Amino acid sequence: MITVRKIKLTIMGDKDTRNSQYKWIRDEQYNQYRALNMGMTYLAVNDILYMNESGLEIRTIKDLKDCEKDIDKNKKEIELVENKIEDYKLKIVELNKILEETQKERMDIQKEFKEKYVDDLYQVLDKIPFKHLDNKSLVTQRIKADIKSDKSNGLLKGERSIRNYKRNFPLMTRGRDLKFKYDDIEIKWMEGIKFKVILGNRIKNSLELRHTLHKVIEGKYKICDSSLQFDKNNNLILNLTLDIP
Amino acid sequence: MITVRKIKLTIMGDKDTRNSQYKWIRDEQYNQYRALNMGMTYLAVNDILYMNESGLEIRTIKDLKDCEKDIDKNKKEIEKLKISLVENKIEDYKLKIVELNKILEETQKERMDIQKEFKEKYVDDLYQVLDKIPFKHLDNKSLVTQRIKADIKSDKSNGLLKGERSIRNYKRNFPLMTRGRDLKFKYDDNDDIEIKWMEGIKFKVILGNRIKNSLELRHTLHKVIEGKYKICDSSLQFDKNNNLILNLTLDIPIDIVNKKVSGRVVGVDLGLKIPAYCALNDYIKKSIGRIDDFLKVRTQMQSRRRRLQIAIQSAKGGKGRVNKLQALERFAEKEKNFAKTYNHFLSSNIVKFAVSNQAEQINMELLSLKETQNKSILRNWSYYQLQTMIEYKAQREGIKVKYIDPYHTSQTCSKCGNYEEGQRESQADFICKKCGYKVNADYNAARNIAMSNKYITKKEESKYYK
RNA sequence: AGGGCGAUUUAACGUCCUAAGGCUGAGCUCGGCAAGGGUUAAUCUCGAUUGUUGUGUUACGAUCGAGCGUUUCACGUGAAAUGUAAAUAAUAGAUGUGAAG
DNA sequence: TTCACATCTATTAGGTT
DNA sequence: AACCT
Repeated sequence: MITVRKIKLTIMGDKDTRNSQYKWIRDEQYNQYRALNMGMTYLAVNDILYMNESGLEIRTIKDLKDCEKDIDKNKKEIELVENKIEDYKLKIVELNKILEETQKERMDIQKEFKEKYVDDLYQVLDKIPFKHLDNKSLVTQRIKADIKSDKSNGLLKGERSIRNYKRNFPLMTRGRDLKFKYDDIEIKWMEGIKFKVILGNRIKNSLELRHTLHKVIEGKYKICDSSLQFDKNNNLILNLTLDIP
Repeated sequence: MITVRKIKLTIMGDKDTRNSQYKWIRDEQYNQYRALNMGMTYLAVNDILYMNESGLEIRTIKDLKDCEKDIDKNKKEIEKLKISLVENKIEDYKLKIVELNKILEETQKERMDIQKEFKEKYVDDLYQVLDKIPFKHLDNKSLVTQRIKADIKSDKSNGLLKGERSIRNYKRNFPLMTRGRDLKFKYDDNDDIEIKWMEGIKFKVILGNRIKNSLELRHTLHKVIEGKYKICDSSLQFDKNNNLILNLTLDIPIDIVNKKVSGRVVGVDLGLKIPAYCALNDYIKKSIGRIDDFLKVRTQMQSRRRRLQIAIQSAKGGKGRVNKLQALERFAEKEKNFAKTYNHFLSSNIVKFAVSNQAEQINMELLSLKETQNKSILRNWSYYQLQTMIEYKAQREGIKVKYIDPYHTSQTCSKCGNYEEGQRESQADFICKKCGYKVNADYNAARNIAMSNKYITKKEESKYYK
């Protein structure tokens, strides 16, 4: 079973280098937040436009049902007369044209869905000023998996609203992006960044942390996708997720 | 102004007529449950799309204009003329416009007019779109759409877009809603109170069996019948015991006049022997609480709560959902209502004391601090509830509420004002080291709080703060 | 010992039902089964004048008396109201912390 | 994974066929 | 009792 281990990290270098690294990380997390919002909104529009109804189609189907019930009750009550005959002829031709309008509007909705699907939803080439390339790949995998579960929990029928995404969301990182080794233990990462684990003693914890890091540096266990985030105190918490098969 | 009165109700008809009306009520709650969520989804998607669509392009235009002005001003500074910082800002603004130009190119592709198609097809006709769920009474759409339209605007004003807070996720417990002029009160032959409610069966008001002890409800219902007390939008909700309760909401016009002495104020404190003692400012006092009731009922309440906690944790699952949910809901309601009742008791006594001797203003020790929660009997209490009720009943009678800092309140004389350590040498009495003043500790604290005039509003604006 | 039930919320009193701090159903999954009594009352003793439903049903009280215990005011005494006591703004979400597999 | 409490916002429809 | 706003 997969598990999560919470670690506190620090980065070394010149003070200006530290400022640049932290500004870069903050801006990248801001970009990831924006990307999640974009993707979720577009895919939600995609799923609304196809399965659910539309505005005027209901406004017309209600009139169709009204005319159908009117004709039914008139037929029931009927069993001088030319007025009623002309009345239900008018009603039946109105029903025919109403059916035509409903069919054409449904065709409009369906063709709009077909046209939008590949033009603006097959892959989102809409650009957020990402400072890395792979972060788009992680974003799409995260939205697509979320809506599948959320919709199956009743999001389509109206039992739960769409999942908003907040700033405090951790900065997603690929498993291969970060590498760790001892020189204390340093966290080699992309963009030429080598974090350093505090490993310092703590009253509640940070004693088994040494044991688990020594276990994982041995190569016994593989690293899965992890997350990186700030805290109420700036500490660059690494929400490392270690998985055991 | 507005106020709410709770009433229990019953249906008129045979044994089987109750089943139909109960099913009607349950289904009309379920439909509203679905409609609120759908409306929230649609409006959230629309308003995200607006800023995520062309609004991005106009934002980029504004950004580019401001940046070009910035480098233009930077160029002007360079001319006037250090030069190093100038070139630095230049390269910065350069890369800025660069990426910005990529953004502008990607936002000008014009592949679809998504905003307009969505705005016309769904959001401008959300009323009719909601009809996909079979509202048995079709007029409730207006209530749902009004509530949703107001709620999204308020939530957006709170900071929804920036990513601070999530989207609302209404739960199945949401009560049914009724219109204002949809409830008509009319006397019955048996002198009951009958309410006519559309699409089904009317409602009788259970109003006691003996009229000795329920004269207050009768007066309010009468004032409603003659229309003195305007009726506003109400709600219907079932208790855990399937008793229909109608949150009758009244908009009472407040026009009573109570003359008040100019400048006379009161003060409150939370001692270890009085739950809330108080006094005046300008030989007047009124103890409110009693230890021998509060500390003896809450003790057994929490004790039996912990007993059932031990029982459920000891049992393998506690027989699961049935017993778990029963115990959880029972204790939750019991403790929350007990706290609500006691907060009513304290606040009502305070305001009644204030109004009896024609007070004009109220001061009391600021709540919610790290202090004033300790050194008090109400060690774990819903302080915000009392905070709300005191302002409510004060404004209902034209009284203002202000808060003051709690520093040096326990160990400062209220006659001379000297500050020394140990001046409260006796727990049950106070003796001044300078003027020889002999008054009780609670009265000295109340006088101290009444005298003070250093009103504070936020936690950070305190003499001591961490 | 817990819970209904006494116009709603608390605590005590009054009366009923239980291991519903259970059992039984259908296709790993989802549901059903409890509660004043009967004309002297369902929350002080008794007195007078009065009723209402008609029977084990959605259709048991009013008014004067006393005694009995409460609260408040002046100098333990006297006055008022009380009828178990104290209350009667209530929903909905968001954000923050705890407990239990 | 799934339940509780404390602080803090805004609300409670009108007119017309 | 519904629609529109």
